[PDB]
Order: sequence, then C-alpha cells, then structure tokens
Amino acid sequence: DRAEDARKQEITEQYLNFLDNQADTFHYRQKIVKMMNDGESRLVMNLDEIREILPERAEGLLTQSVLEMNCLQSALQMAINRSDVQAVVKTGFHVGFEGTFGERHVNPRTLKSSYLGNLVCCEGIVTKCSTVRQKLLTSVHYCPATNKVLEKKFADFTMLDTAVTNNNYPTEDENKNPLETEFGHSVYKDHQTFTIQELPESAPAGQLPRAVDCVADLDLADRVKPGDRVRIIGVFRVLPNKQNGVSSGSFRSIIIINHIQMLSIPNFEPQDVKDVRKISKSRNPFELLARSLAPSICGHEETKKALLCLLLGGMEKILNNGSRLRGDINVLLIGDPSVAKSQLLRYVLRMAPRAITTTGRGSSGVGLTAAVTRRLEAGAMVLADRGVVCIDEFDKMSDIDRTAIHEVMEQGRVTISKAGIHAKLNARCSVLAAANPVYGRYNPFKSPMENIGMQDSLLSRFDLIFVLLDEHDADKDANVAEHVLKLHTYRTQGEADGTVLPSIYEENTQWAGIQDTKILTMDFMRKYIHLARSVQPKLTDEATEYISEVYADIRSFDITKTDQERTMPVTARQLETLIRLSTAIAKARFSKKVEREDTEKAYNLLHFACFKEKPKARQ
Amino acid sequence: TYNTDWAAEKTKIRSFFDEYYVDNEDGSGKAFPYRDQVFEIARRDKQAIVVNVDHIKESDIPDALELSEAITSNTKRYEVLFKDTISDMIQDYLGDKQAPVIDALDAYMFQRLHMDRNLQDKRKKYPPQLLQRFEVYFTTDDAAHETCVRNIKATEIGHLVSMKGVVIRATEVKPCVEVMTYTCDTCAAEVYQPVKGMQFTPPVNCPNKECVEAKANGRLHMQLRGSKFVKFQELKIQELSEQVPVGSIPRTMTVHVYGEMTRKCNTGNVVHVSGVFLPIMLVADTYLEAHYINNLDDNGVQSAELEVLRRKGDNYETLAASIAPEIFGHVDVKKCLLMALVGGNDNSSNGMKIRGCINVLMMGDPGVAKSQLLGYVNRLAPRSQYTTGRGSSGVGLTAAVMKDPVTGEMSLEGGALVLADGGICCIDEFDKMMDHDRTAIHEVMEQQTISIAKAGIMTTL
Amino acid sequence: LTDKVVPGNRVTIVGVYSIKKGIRTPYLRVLGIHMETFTTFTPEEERMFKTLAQRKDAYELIAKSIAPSIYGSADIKKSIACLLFGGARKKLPDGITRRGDINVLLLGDPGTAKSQLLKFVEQVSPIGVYTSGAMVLADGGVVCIDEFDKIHEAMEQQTISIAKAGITTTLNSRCSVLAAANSM
Amino acid sequence: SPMKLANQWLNEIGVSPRTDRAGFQCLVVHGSKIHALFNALMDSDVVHEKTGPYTKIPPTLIATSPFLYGQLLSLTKSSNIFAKAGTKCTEYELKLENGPVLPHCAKMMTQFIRSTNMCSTEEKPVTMQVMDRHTSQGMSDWTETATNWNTVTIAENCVKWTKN
DNA sequence: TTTTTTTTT
Ligand SMILES: Nc1ncnc2c1ncn2[C@@H]1O[C@H](COP(=O)(O)OP(=O)(O)NP(=O)(O)O)[C@@H](O)[C@H]1O
Ligand SMILES: Nc1ncnc2c1ncn2[C@@H]1O[C@H](COP(=O)(O)OP(=O)(O)NP(=O)(O)O)[C@@H](O)[C@H]1O
Ligand SMILES: [Mg+2]
Ligand SMILES: [Mg+2]
Ligand SMILES: [Zn+2]
Repeated sequence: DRAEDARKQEITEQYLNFLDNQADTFHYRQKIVKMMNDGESRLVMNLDEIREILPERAEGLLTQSVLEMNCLQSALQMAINRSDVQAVVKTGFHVGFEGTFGERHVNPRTLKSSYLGNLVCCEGIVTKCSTVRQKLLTSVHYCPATNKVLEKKFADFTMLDTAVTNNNYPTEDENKNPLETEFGHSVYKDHQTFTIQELPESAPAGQLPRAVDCVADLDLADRVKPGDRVRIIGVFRVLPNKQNGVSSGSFRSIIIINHIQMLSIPNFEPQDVKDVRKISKSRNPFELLARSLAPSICGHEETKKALLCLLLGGMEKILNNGSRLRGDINVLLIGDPSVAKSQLLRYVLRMAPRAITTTGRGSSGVGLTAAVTRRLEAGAMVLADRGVVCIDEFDKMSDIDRTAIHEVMEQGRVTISKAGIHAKLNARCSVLAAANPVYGRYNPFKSPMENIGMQDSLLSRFDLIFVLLDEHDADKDANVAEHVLKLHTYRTQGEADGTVLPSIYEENTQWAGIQDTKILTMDFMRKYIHLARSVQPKLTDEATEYISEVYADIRSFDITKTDQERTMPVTARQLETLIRLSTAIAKARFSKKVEREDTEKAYNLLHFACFKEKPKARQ
Repeated sequence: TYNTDWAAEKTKIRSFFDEYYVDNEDGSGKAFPYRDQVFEIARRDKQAIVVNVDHIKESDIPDALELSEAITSNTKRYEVLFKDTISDMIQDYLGDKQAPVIDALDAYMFQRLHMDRNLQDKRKKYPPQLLQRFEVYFTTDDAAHETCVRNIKATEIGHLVSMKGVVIRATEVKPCVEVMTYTCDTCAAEVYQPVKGMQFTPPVNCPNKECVEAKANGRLHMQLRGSKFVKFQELKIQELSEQVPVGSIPRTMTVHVYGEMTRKCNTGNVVHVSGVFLPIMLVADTYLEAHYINNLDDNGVQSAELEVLRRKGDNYETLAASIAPEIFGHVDVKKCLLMALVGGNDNSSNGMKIRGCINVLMMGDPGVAKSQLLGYVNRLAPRSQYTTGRGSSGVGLTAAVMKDPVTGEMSLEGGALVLADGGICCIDEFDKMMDHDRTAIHEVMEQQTISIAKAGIMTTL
Repeated sequence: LTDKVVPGNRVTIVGVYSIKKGIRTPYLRVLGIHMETFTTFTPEEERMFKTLAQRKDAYELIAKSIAPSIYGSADIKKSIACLLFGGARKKLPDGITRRGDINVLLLGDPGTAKSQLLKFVEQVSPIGVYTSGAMVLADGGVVCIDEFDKIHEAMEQQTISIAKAGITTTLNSRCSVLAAANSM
Repeated sequence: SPMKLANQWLNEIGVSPRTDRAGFQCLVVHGSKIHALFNALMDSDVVHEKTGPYTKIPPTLIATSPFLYGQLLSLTKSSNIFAKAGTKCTEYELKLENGPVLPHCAKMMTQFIRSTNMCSTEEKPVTMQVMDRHTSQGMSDWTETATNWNTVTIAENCVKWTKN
C-alpha cells in the first residue's frame, strides 16, 4: 500500500514538473493563467505533447487511464495553488485531451469489451438528448442547537472517482439534534446524458446501425442537440445492477466524457488582412467581386451583382420608440428552362453560412413557417433566422402556402394562435427564389406581368425580379456552346489523363472563358465577404438628394414613349430597396459613408430590373 | 470558513433600517421610510416589507457592500435575520402595549399567552413562524442579476435571481399549511409542527413526559384554529422573444408565489420577477420561489409632461399627430384610430344591452403602412393581441376544448379575443381568412360573448 | 461465436438445450455453428479486358451481348450499353459539379419483353434495383423502373428535399435510371 | 510594422481586432558581465534536473589543477593488433575512453609518439582521431590562436590536418 | 377497448 502511495507521489510530481516547469516550453502555465482570467475550469492538453517529454506516462495513460488521470488532476490543483491568482471555483479543476490515438480510435460497432477501462475516441451522430438536470455533490448543514457546521460528500458509479459512501442525506446530529440545510453553501453540478449512432457512410449495408450511451457533466453539458456529427473522448466503463440480491450477469456500459469536438469556419492571418486592404484599395472592387462570383456560368452579370448585394445585405434600423425597419434583400428569378436558375441557387447555398434549401413542390406553408405537433415545431424559415432560404420550383407552390410567407418576408415574424398555443417566433432571413412562367415557357405576345402571374402584394415584397429568356440568336448560341465545350475539355495541370473523381488570384482560367481579366480565388472571396459584412456605413446628403429625385423620376416615367414595358410594380418598398442596395455597395468598399458613387450603381441595377424591351417576336 | 455570529449581522441590519433616509421634497427634513413601514406593521396597517438590495448597496453605512453580497448569496437564511430584527424593532416601538386582535389566530395567541402567564419560555414553547406574523421580500434592479430562464443553472441554487418573462399558466389561490397544531386527548398538551416543502408527516403518539411515563396512550388530534395557513399560487413563466438565441424556441419554468404577491397576475401578462432558485427534496428537480412580481402591463400620481397637457387643453390635433410619427400623412386615419382607442359608453336600458366600443376596417393598396400602424397601436394599447389571417383558426380566436392525456379530462382554453378582454384585437391580412373561420367573430362583434356547447362542456365567456 | 451470422443465413448448430431462469421458456446455448452456403483483379483478367478493348468490333460486340434471347432492338441495346458505362464526372474550381449519369426512357405497347430487358440490366449492373424511398438506394448504381405511368429534383439535382410539419431533410444519392412506360 | 497598421485600419473602420529559431547556437560574454552568468548557473532549475536518471545530481566540473572536493581520475586505455591479406600492413591501435579528452591530452600524446621514434619511416605515417567535438562547437572561434580539427597526421618534421 | 375534438396531409 505504501509503495502505491510512493508511486502516486512520484507520478503527481512528474506531472507537476511538466505543468510548472521553470521555463515552460509548452506554455501550459500561460494557458492556466488564461483559464483563471476567463473563469473556466478545465484545461485541454495535447497527448502527443505529453508523449514527447513523458512517453512512459503517455502510453500508460491509455492502458491504466483512471489512476494516471487522477494523478494529473491533482498535479493541476497544486500548480494552480502556486499562482498569485485565487481559486474562485467551488468545483475542482479538470483536464481534457487531444492528439493521436491509433488503436483507440473506434466506432459504436467496434467498441467491444476488450476496451473496458481504457481511454477512447469515438465518432458518430447524436440521436437523443436528456434535458440538463442538477445533481448533488456536497451538502452543508447548520446545527442550531450547538452552532456547529456539518458537511457531507457524495459519490456515484458514473463519476471517475472509484470511491463509494453511504449516500444517505443527513438529518440529525450525532447527539440527535436536528439540522438545517444551507442551500447557499451546498454544491451541485449540471448533468446530461445522450446517445450516438454509427455514421451512415460507414454502417454496412442492410444491417441496423449500432449505438453507444454517453454521460457529460459540468461545462460539457448543454453543448449538443440531435443531428450533430461529433467526435467524443472519454473512458469506456461498465455499470453493475441489482434486484432483491439477485444479479443478472449482463451489465450496461457507457462513455464518461472528457472532451467533445464538433465536425460540422473562418480563418485569418495578417498576410490575409494585408491582401484584404490592398483589394479594397483597388480601383473597382465591387465589379471585381461580381465578376469573380461564379465563373463557370456564362453571362448573367447583373444577376451576379444582385447576388453579391444579397450576400452582403443592408442595415436594420431600430428606432427610439421600438419601431423596426427591414434590412434584408429578396431576389426572384423567373425564366425559360435550362438557363442555370437552380445552378445559381446551389452556388449561393455553398457560399452563404446559415443557409437552407427547399422546393415549392413538396413544402406546406405550415412546414415552411411553423407547425403544431401538443407542441410547437419550427419550420425552415424559422431555422434559417439571420440567414438565407433558397426556394426552387416556386411557381409549383400553392397560394394557400404562399399567403403564409407574407408576414415573414416583411415583418420578420411568424405568429401562431391555434389550440392551446399563442406565440411569436423570429424569422429574420433573406429569400432567394426561382420559378418558371405561367405557360411553362415565356409567351412573347403577352405582357411580363401576365407571364409572371402572381399578385401585386407578393410581387412588391421582392427587392429585385429578373426575367431570363432563352432567345435563339446565332451569335449568342455560338458563344454559349463554345464556353460549355471549353469547360468540358478541361483538366488540372498536375493530373494524369486516366484519373477519375471517386494565393489571391486564379492561375488557370481556360474553364472560366473570360480571356485575360483576373479572377479571385473562392477562399479569398469567403474571407473578404466575412470581413466586409461587419462594416456599418451611414448615409449622407448627396446620397439622400439623389435617391429622392431618382425615386420620383422612376415613378413618373411613362412607357408609351420608348416601346418598353414594365417588369415590376413600383411602390414605397422600392425606395427602401434603393437605400439597401446603396449600403450594400458601400460595404464592399469598406466605406464608413454612403455616397453618390454608391447610389448611382444602385440606381443602374434597379433600372435594369424595372424595364425590358419588347421581345423580337413582337417587334 | 463560515460565519455564524448572528448578533453582529442583526446589528448591521438594524443600523440600515435606522439610518437610510430620503430628503423631503420641500426640504423641511428627512423621511425614514423603512422604519415608517415597520411602524405600519406594528400598528397592523400592513402585512409585508419589500426591501431593495441596491439601496443597501448604495447606503452610506460601513460594511454595506458585504451585507448586500451576503444577502444575495444566501438569501434563504437572511430572511430569518430580517424577520428577527423587525420583530425586535416592533417590540421596541410597542413597549408594554398590545397589538390589536384582528383574526382567530391573533385571538388564540393573545388568549393563550396570558393563559400561560396565569422570553425563554415563549421562544421554547412557540415556533417563530407562529410568533411572527408578517412577510419580507427582496428586490434588485442592477443588471448583474438579470438573467433568462435558460441561464439559471447549478451555480444559482440558493441565490437571489431576477428575470423578465411572459405568463403562460396560473392557478387559483389555495390554502397552504405552514404550521400544524395538535392537542392530546388525555393530558391536554399541545404539539407545534412547522412545515417546509410540499410534504409533511403527522406525529401519532403524545410526546409529553407525564403522559409518556403514565403510559396513558393519548392520541393527538389536529386543530385548525391554532394552525397557520397562507395564500399559495403556482405559475408557469416563458422566455421573452428578445432573450431567445437565433433560430430557437423559448423555454419555460415553474414559479411558486406566497402571501401578498398572489393575485397580481393572470394569463397574458408580461412580468418582472425576483426570486430564489431551489431544489425539491441524487438528481434533483427545481423551481423558482418568487419574492417580488411587477406587471409591465400596469406600470393619483401624474407625470409633469402630462400635467402640461392637462393644463393646456385643445390637445386633439397634437394627439392625432403623435400616433406613429414616422408615418407621413393619414391624419384622419390616425384620428379614427384615436377614437377606436377610447370608445363610447355601454348602455343597458330596461335589460337590453348595447355595445359601447368602436370597430374600424382599413383597406388599401400594397405598401401604404397598414402593418406599421397596427404594430404601433399594439404597442400603445394596454391589453391587446395581434393575429394574422393565415396563422389563426376559428378555435384560436374564440375558445378551445382541450383533452388532457394524463387525466382524460376535458377543459376550456381561451383564445385571442378572450385574452384581449377589455382591450383591442388587431387582425392583419383579414381578407385571406377562411369563411368558416371568419364567421366565428359574428357573436363577439355585437353581443360580446362566446357560447360553447361541446362534449361535456356548456358555458358562456 | 459472436458476429458470425447475419439474418437470412442457413445454419446447423450444436448446443446445449436449456431452460431460462413451474413453467420456463427454453433456449439454446451454442457450442458450434456451421454455415450452409470484386475490386480486385489478376494479370490474366487485365490481359482479357485489354484484349477485348484492343478488338475493333468491341462496342458492337457488347451491344450484341446485351440480352441475346430477345430479338432485334440494336440501337436500344447500344443505348443500354451507354447507360451502363456513363460519362465522366467533373468538379471545376468554383465548386459547381457536372454530372456523369445517363438516363433512358422507353414508350409504346406494354409487351415486347421490356421487363425482361430491365431484369437483364439488374443482373448485369455492378449495383442496381428493379421496381415498379426506392429512388435513394443506389449510390453509384442503376435503377430500373417498370410501369412508369404511375422526382424532377431527384433526376437533375441528384437530391430530393421536403418541408412538411415538423421535418426538413435532404436525401442525396447518385445513380442512372432506365424507365419503361406504357403510354408528363 | 504593417501588422500594427492593419490593426489600426480595422479599428478605424470598426472591424473587430479579434478577426526566432536559428537552430543551435553558441554565445560569448566579455568582462564584468560574466558575474551574471555565474549567478544564473548557481540558481536555475533549468540546469538542475528534477526528473530523470540525473535527478537532483548537480552539474559536472572539470579542471587540470587541484581544487577542493576534486577527485583525481584517469581515462581507460586499451590496444589491439590487426593483420590482413598477407600484406606488410599489420595495424596497431590505441584507445583512450570514458571521460573528457581535454586539449592537453593530444599535445602530450604527440610527444609520446615523437619520443618513441615511431615516425622514423616518415613514409609510413601515424594518425590520430578525436570524436564528438560537435557538441561543443564554437569554443575555438573567438581567437586566432585556436583551430577546429578532427583527424591529424603526425610526422617528426610536421603535423598536418584537412582544411575542414 | 371506444368516443370526441382540432391540426395536418
Ligand atoms: N452558360 C450556361 N448557360 C446556361 N446553361 C448552362 C451554361 N453552362 C452550363 N449550363 C447547363 O445548363 C443547365 C442549367 O440548368 P439548371 O440550373 O440545371 O435548371 P434550370 O435552369 O433551373 N431550368 P429548370 O429547372 O427546368 O427550370 C445545366 O445542365 C448546366 O450544366
Ligand atoms: N407613407 C409612408 N411613410 C413611411 N413609410 C411608409 C409609407 N408607406 C409605406 N411605407 C413603408 O412601406 C413598407 C411596407 O409597409 P406595410 O405596413 O407592410 O405596408 P402594407 O400596407 O401592410 N402592404 P400589405 O401588407 O402587402 O398590404 C414599410 O417599410 C413602411 O415603412
Ligand atoms: Mg432548375
Ligand atoms: Mg400589411
Ligand atoms: Zn398526552
């Protein structure tokens, strides 16, 4: 026994010397200082870093994990006591691990009884969750008959500590005086359990997927929900059971978690910040970004400018009396078949964080907004709050479902009042929609409003509407066909001919078709848009005067002069569209002020959207 | 590492009550309002004191910050010390006089203390819940204690917590046991049992020493003239919409309310609550024990800005202009909404009733600020509901029959027009409601009743 | 003796006949099990494949080899060969992918051994299903659909989506489709 | 530096600011500054190993003139004869091991060879080699009186080495 | 089990 005590003293001394080395080469003392300044209570270590300096500790920490981990946490407490900073937290300090596992990287299928008592790392999908509940750890009692204070500690099989005690709640003194609980001094901890299942990409065909149960406490609780793809590090252990003194030999097993990694976004370095400064200081950054958006699709330049404005977004105003004015931008595409509407929707789904895609073919309005299931259930536009919804085949939706969207696209709210449920829900998001015209193909002998075939109250809620036509014209046909075949004959420069798929500027651009002008890399696009989204520009007087004159001119213009025809309704919402597009353009310049240079581009884009010349079949 | 010298803490608390003050508005002197409220309890014009912890924090007293932190960190214990100091202050004010008898428990206590006559004996014979007959509650306003329902976790057990929310469910007031009193058959002695929590177990055999030694086997019979009861109520409170994270649904919590804080809320109200977070007597269930409640729907006093208007008169044009000043024009529409916000008189000649309130229908082309006007009216009115044509059923507007799966019972659940009673209901997108949903409001708009005959229910609302 | 068998297997078992812990249910404690029942190639197989590829009439020979019990239908058999082999699959630097699958439809009278052609393709294909969801189950494979007069997102996007009360998900799978109709 | 300009530019727009190895080397100290190094070697736990085979064992000190607590010690010596292929070339080997080979050792060993006249046929030279000096690289760079060498040829008339 | 109600497909 005394040899065991000497060995535990040696192991704790080794871990303490590693943690509090005089000149710390791994900077865990500075990380402890960061932890105590931030008020956190567990420290993350690299097992690969322990492996270099103390390999006899590191490999023993996998096989004999319980004793080694207890010794390491004791050494952490002594290292904290050597600081001039105070230990505020009433729960102890803890350790989590990362690194290379090798043998002990497993699945729910391959976790079997050979691994019991070892440290393991496992992967899967969360399928259940308990609600967070509080669990007693120590209890403090006051004896009013004697002015003494009594304390008691509690332990459980699910805890890492192997020690066990009576677990009876104390009520009386040894002299049988009654006792009073001190709730402000007793100690509790947050507790949660969940389960993980095999990933569907790894489960063998036909069979059912296998699953494992998990226990998490303290700061690890309230971190996951169903559907999360996770990697989990902990000790695999077994739990006995009893009924009336008779025991079945089949015991249950769990994972007691040390650390959780999420698998399902930005990254920066000062070289990247320098390059963002340079490109922002260049001559026409908005045009460069609009050209660089989606290079493998020919044409569609004005729609690409509109999509860039959608990805940047406008400014919300909340006034002094609580009134709100909308910030988001909404875009609709109608046109002939095979004109890349769905392709652009899928591209925006890749580029935008917090994005959801649906179709009008298989969506109810209840499922699109919110549902009663009694409980209340979120829909797609609620889930995409402060984000983007892409809707395809928007003409195939029913009007009963369409009328449910009218509140969301303007007020940013979903309100329900049905049996037993009365609630608001926030649904602030941007809508991007694609559709085909009424007749399945655009009729040139009828007006654009007749071909679109939707009511004015719905059409007014879109900031921009684009009508896309597939006109037969030998020049355009030749150019489009040449672009498509050039994209199809392409192969990477460092690739052999028989292979199969199972910096700032781009360098190979034959696939893009654009001959000489440069194009930015998509990773740089993601970084630039992420930074430029946070700029908060203000308006100015020249912008205000230009917007106010231009709005009246757009409303008063008469189309019988020019043989054009009107594509949109014009209401007071389009004035706010001008304001939103001006702020979105000013964001790309990293400007703090909106100017005439921004408002002129916004007007040119809106005036392109508003009017269209009559088709050649009618002319 | 604990402090249990209660006398020093009582000295600090009594110094706070003695030395907090506010200057008189005419400058004539100083008011000492907490000891004025103590004397109101002593003369029995009152039943509770509400103490503001921030006044203790910002008082000009030594150890004031330490006292405030100790109150906040172990609030369930400091309530007893506040009650003890107020009891000592009451006896110092009262002297050799007697407080007036007003109820049967007061009559029993005043009669029995002098039957005992005909401080150690008093404190040993009677428990302090029976000797002291008033309530103490705490409040906070500093933003350090502001939290959501979602954030109250294991660190908050036993602490004072403040939050803001919406009331979903509320029970009616019930009598709750606080102290039971039993009397023995044979030896005529009495047993006092204080009750804590939601359960108690009655003792069976008499404990008095003469009865026990004689083995007289006297039973104990409980008596409700000596026993103490208190008003009890239960609520469920939901998160406010601004508190919820992105793309998420609000959570709820159970609240227990006692005494003078009962009947301050009904369903469809928004409240500010201060209370203590506690478990139920190794995994535990929890609730909130309310200390103070404030209706933000409700909250002879007049503001100076109103006094200027009331002296001015001719206010009609300014009142019309002040409704949603971000919206340009529509002066006559704002006047119509101003009249709908006030309404006429109810008439009840010879048994025949006539509706007093005014109904307005707005129509217009798209983009002319109808929804903005309805939102401003919903913020301006005291009790009001907002609905849309698509998001509401004809049962969610009027009232619903609910079948409880736990018990099998049937019950009624009031809809939007029931919750808005005495106020205004705003209905947006009114043309897109179904006909068989729309025809439910025919009785409400003219007779102001809802009448139901379904399953095993037949009522009028 | 664990994880040695899967449902559907035919077995013979040696074991002890036991009663589970005055009436008990029985069970068998197993002492012995006896079972009653691609992607790798040899140089001989590679030389055979290359000999067929070296032949000039290889494409016509494969088209002839499709369903020899059924007369004629030469261009249809050529089309089925194109369906089996498919095109290349591409992903450009902007991330927009280009499909490799090929899809074929058959119309006309309900006879003339259409179902037998579909069953032949089901047998020959490396992965595949025949049927009258089912659309999901053939990543990298071929699905034959009979009686097609009984999805646009599935064909073009290789994905279907849903948003009904309380669910929204997307199911993604890559396959080629051969369809037979009796006649949108 | 441009990184400070970048952080300033981010703060000026209002974007959140939260968005040497040189291998092994030697060192030289002159004059009065040596006393700081003396106190550093006295103090640090960096040089006093608290974990390993040399747990709590202080650093080694070596000298060529007596000092208090110094122990007198000697290197291990051995020797071999090799013969091969019927040639004239029998080879005779001497080894000195198990301690530091201090600079005076090579100087005295040169005199041992030249005194015993092994150079007499200078057409058959004698060679000497000293090993693992790269661990102490730099100790001969500070002056023109020293040299780096690893293998040396001895004759009576001269001593030779490579350019290194 | 059978019966009655309100949301969803
Ligand atoms: N420059 C281009 N212009 C148009 N189409 C192109 C171009 N380059 C490639 N395509 C192809 O044309 C198709 C684009 O149409 P797609 O987006 O799939 O459906 P859609 O445009 O929404 N028509 P629909 O879904 O029937 O209403 C894809 O097969 C693209 O590969
Ligand atoms: N006269 C106005 N003054 C100020 N803002 C206005 C005015 N007219 C329209 N708006 C703006 O127009 C936008 C749409 O307002 P909204 O209340 O939804 O119109 P609406 O009458 O409800 N149209 P609809 O609900 O489709 O029938 C808001 O951003 C308003 O601020
Ligand atoms: Mg499409
Ligand atoms: Mg409206
Ligand atoms: Zn008795």
